[PDB]
Amino acid sequence: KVFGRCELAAALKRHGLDNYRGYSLGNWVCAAKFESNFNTQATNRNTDGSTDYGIFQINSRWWCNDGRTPGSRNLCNIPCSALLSSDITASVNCAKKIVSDGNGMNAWVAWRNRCKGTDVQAWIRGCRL
Repeated sequence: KVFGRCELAAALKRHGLDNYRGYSLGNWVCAAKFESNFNTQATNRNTDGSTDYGIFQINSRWWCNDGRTPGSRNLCNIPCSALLSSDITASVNCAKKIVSDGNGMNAWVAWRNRCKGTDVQAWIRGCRL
């Protein structure tokens, strides 16, 4: 499913992401925009052979099992395909674990390079929340 900007913002808010670990809603919406363009079905293969899945492009090396990433860890205890569902609950629950990992949102390279330090509030501007 390809989410609309305000639609996603509202879904994330409902799932408790607004200010989770100190990160305002605009940060999560900005990260989703640049990581997957709001597409739940987005996947991208990495050079090390692992693959990124879903709206938040969660990596198979540590977070989910895809059955093809040798020696990976599956910290979120889910098959990576669950991360591509139109229901974002799995992606959200796993993102919460990742952001709590100590590195915060820097875990997402697109957030670090394109969202960090920018007017992220602009991403929820105009939305009925």
